[PDB]
Amino acid sequence: MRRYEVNIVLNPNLDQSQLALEKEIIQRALENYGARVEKVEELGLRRLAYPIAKDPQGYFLWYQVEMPEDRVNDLARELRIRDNVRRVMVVKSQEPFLANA
Amino acid sequence: PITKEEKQKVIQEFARFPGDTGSTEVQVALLTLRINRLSEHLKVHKKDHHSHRGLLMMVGQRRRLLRYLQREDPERYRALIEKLGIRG
Amino acid sequence: KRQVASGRAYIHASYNNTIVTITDPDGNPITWSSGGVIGYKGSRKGTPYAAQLAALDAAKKAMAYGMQSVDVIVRGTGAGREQAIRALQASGLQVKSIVDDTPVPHNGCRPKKKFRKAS
Amino acid sequence: PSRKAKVKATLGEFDLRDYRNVEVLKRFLSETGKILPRRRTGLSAKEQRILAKTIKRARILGLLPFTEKLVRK
RNA sequence: GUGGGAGAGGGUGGUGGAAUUCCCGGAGUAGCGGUGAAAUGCGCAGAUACCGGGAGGAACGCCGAUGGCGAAGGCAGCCACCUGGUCCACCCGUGACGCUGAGGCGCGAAAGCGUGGGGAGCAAACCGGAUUAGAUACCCGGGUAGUCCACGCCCUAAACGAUGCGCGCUAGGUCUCUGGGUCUCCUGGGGGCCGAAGCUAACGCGUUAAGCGCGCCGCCUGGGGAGUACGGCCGCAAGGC
Ligand SMILES: [K+]
Ligand SMILES: [K+]
Ligand SMILES: [K+]
Ligand SMILES: [K+]
Ligand SMILES: [K+]
Ligand SMILES: [Mg+2]
Ligand SMILES: [Mg+2]
Ligand SMILES: [Mg+2]
Ligand SMILES: [Mg+2]
Ligand SMILES: [Mg+2]
Ligand SMILES: [Mg+2]
Ligand SMILES: [Mg+2]
Ligand SMILES: [Mg+2]
Ligand SMILES: [Mg+2]
Ligand SMILES: [Mg+2]
Ligand SMILES: [Mg+2]
Ligand SMILES: [Mg+2]
Ligand SMILES: [Mg+2]
Ligand SMILES: [Mg+2]
Ligand SMILES: [Mg+2]
Ligand SMILES: [Mg+2]
Ligand SMILES: [Mg+2]
Ligand SMILES: [Mg+2]
Ligand SMILES: [Mg+2]
Ligand SMILES: [Mg+2]
Ligand SMILES: [Mg+2]
Ligand SMILES: [Mg+2]
Ligand SMILES: [Mg+2]
Ligand SMILES: [Mg+2]
Ligand SMILES: [Mg+2]
Ligand SMILES: [Mg+2]
Ligand SMILES: [Mg+2]
Ligand SMILES: [Mg+2]
Ligand SMILES: [Mg+2]
Ligand SMILES: [Mg+2]
Ligand SMILES: [Mg+2]
Ligand SMILES: [Mg+2]
Ligand SMILES: [Mg+2]
Ligand SMILES: [Mg+2]
Ligand SMILES: [Mg+2]
Ligand SMILES: [Mg+2]
Ligand SMILES: [Mg+2]
Ligand SMILES: [Mg+2]
Ligand SMILES: [Mg+2]
Ligand SMILES: [Mg+2]
Ligand SMILES: [Mg+2]
Ligand SMILES: [Mg+2]
Ligand SMILES: [Mg+2]
Ligand SMILES: [Mg+2]
Repeated sequence: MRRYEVNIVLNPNLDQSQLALEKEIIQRALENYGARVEKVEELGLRRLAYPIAKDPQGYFLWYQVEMPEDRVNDLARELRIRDNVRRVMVVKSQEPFLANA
Repeated sequence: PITKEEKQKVIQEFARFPGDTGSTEVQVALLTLRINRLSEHLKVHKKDHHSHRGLLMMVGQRRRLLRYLQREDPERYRALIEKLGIRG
Repeated sequence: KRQVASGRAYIHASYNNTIVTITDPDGNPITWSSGGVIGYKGSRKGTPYAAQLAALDAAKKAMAYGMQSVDVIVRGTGAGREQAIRALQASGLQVKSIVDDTPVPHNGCRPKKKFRKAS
Repeated sequence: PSRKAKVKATLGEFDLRDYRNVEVLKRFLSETGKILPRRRTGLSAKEQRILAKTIKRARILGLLPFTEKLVRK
């Protein structure tokens, strides 16, 4: 049971119904792997620095979670199956390192 | 890994007395726990040699501590071997 | 016969030859030139003067399509790159910007023995 | 000698391990998408070593570029 | 033991972009390429240069360093999991449990061997072009094994700090990595430079000793013959000890 952070970049061209279905599948897969959610930050569509999937923008999602480590990798694969989901990055949570303090 | 609760479990299990954290029995028990964990790690990932060296070092240390216990008090030596199930 | 009136200019400058390709803003070429298009045949193509001739010839070929303003793009470290730059800079064509887009790899492929002692 | 300005001194309080904050990490990239050296950032060894991995994370996420094109050459 | 720390330490899976090659399309014309100069080569079956899309393999630019990690070989995109080593603070526990180490056992860059796979770039052999008095070379155009992966062999090296391991003692200055602290600085571990005493044939070494000591292992006894012969052991072979 460690604390992780999930970054999900998906298609910015989705309407509200398809986006709701994508997020429903995300929540369902998180429940299926026992990932308690501590907080969420939905930043919406943003301008990428380079085109991803031939699209110059991307819709961002961020989830600070806590889950068993042994299936973390096994969870990430499940999130990459959806064609609308084009970027998935899971990172172990770390305390912030402040500079110029 | 090896969380602190399991470490305290084995320490309080093999403690000669409350407060003892460094007697020979405790050290050999901790080395045995780490050795079994590393052997289970090395059944898979059998191409990992840098950790196999650490396994060799831990085995040597446990053998030397058991030899010291054999020399000083063979009764606690037999008791430790019987409780842990070592030497085959 | 397209009457482009505005496009891009790619300059591929190498130690053996300098070659200019004048394209439209979408990248599709219109005309082009090089040291071999001019009478120069051998090593004289990797010359700054040959690069100037190639740039001016491509520019005059682009004048036939009635083009005025260009966007210059430089690729490759070769003799005569800046000379072709200065040739296109004052050639009747208006140079709007100069951009170096030399393709540098991230240590992907092993170079030839000529370019070894690196990666 | 890079006497123009130091990026750390030209900035305030910020998190070095935050890979999502773009408007701060953009200041640490050069005119190209390259990571600035120590002489430009004015950071220390540990700070630079953390900044490298965080910038790479932001690059993989698509927030920071891998490389850019030089202008006005 | 407790609490913390840094790291390209190792193994497994996944994943990212730049570039090379190839394919598809668009656009487009007479050469590209290459060299001291050239020619082979490729190009009217439309190349080179340009734009877009796709496939595949291999290596990870900036960060990056005089840096870090490992016992050595060696380790460099990113993420996750498994895992080794190590350092510091507290002075908590055991109570000499220590050092070295003939054999044994394991690891061991590259090249090479076996089976299967993969094969973009590079490239022994080889096919050519040049150069040359000749050119079985350097230079140029191609190109197979190989480089890559899995499993199993092979045990070599300028395997180098040409300096075995451990401990104690013996001026400092400066740079740096990484902890701790009363954080001008002090203290501890690691990487550099200059240097006290001292050592050395000299060069140079000098708290990271090649100084002063102690313990243990390895090895040397003129050069060629020769790391050859014989014998043995190991190896599928090449061959190694
Ligand atoms: K010809
Ligand atoms: K080094
Ligand atoms: K083959
Ligand atoms: K030797
Ligand atoms: K400090
Ligand atoms: Mg997908
Ligand atoms: Mg030429
Ligand atoms: Mg690592
Ligand atoms: Mg075509
Ligand atoms: Mg060719
Ligand atoms: Mg060819
Ligand atoms: Mg022909
Ligand atoms: Mg024809
Ligand atoms: Mg091509
Ligand atoms: Mg393309
Ligand atoms: Mg293929
Ligand atoms: Mg570098
Ligand atoms: Mg070290
Ligand atoms: Mg080395
Ligand atoms: Mg005490
Ligand atoms: Mg006592
Ligand atoms: Mg030893
Ligand atoms: Mg031995
Ligand atoms: Mg080997
Ligand atoms: Mg090999
Ligand atoms: Mg093979
Ligand atoms: Mg094969
Ligand atoms: Mg080749
Ligand atoms: Mg060749
Ligand atoms: Mg030849
Ligand atoms: Mg001669
Ligand atoms: Mg002749
Ligand atoms: Mg073969
Ligand atoms: Mg050396
Ligand atoms: Mg040595
Ligand atoms: Mg030494
Ligand atoms: Mg020191
Ligand atoms: Mg000195
Ligand atoms: Mg003296
Ligand atoms: Mg002297
Ligand atoms: Mg010493
Ligand atoms: Mg003799
Ligand atoms: Mg000899
Ligand atoms: Mg002899
Ligand atoms: Mg030999
Ligand atoms: Mg024999
Ligand atoms: Mg035999
Ligand atoms: Mg032979
Ligand atoms: Mg021999």
